[PDB]
Amino acid sequence: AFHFGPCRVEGVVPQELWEAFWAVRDTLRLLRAEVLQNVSDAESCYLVHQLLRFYLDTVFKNYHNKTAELRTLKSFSTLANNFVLIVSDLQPCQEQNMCSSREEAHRRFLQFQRAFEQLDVEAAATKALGEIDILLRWMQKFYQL
Ligand code: NI
Repeated sequence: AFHFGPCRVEGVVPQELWEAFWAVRDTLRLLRAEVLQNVSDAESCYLVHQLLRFYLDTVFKNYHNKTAELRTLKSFSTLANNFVLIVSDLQPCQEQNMCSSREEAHRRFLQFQRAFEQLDVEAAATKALGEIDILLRWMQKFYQL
């Protein structure tokens, strides 16, 4: 399962995320891999939750081309569904006050958001979708057998 600090996420595994991403990518830095690499185990619950919420609330919404044809919409939907299933475990860990969010952690999310907001939002959304490989390579560090 995934172990994002104290939060165990059981509904989704990396193989599912990767196969969903490659389908999305096939239809198509804000995230600094070096920054994500040094995020503590403890901080991971907050930061994964914040980033996946941002994808679900801002990125997919602002990516116009997801409705170009039904197969494309289905591919995007599969990927978003995987993110929702992860957040459905992380949200309760936050609302039971399980996940730390030190000032440093909020500032790492703000670094991402500042970069995203430099661009026109449709271009930003397109770029952020392309960077899901960065996100998933980081997230899978928290996946154990
Ligand atoms: Ni906090």
